[PDB]
Amino acid sequence: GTSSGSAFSADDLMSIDLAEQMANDSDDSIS
Amino acid sequence: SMVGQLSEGAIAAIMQKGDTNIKPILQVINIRPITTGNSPPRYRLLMSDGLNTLSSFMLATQLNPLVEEEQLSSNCVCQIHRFIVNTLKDGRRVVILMELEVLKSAEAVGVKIGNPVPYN
Repeated sequence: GTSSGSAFSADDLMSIDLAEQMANDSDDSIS
Repeated sequence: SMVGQLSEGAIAAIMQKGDTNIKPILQVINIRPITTGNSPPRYRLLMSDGLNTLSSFMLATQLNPLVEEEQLSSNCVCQIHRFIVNTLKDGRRVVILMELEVLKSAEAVGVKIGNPVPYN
């Protein structure tokens, strides 16, 4: 409510990368 | 009402209940890139469900062309078909949009719908 949103550092971005890649890898069990 | 187009309460359902099976219709309010030298950009989105906004939405990298070719842009209305919620080391949670469909272009909507308040 006070700004455009807390920022995401390199470590946070690596975690987001991993989360999306884990979803992609799980898709390989069905496609 | 224009808010009749949006899935009011979907943000609270995602945040409070962790419901990942809904397919809510949301409005993009703003898009901001997050850049790094060797990495593709990561697009962060301020989204609205007509009741709340939330600034911690993140676009899956495979959907970057939608932003780069301007189909996904501020004011457009989209239906989220697949998303996941990820918790960061500091306790913040981000909502990663994996699959979506742009239902109405920014130029066909024209403005922010309603008067949503920030969820956090």
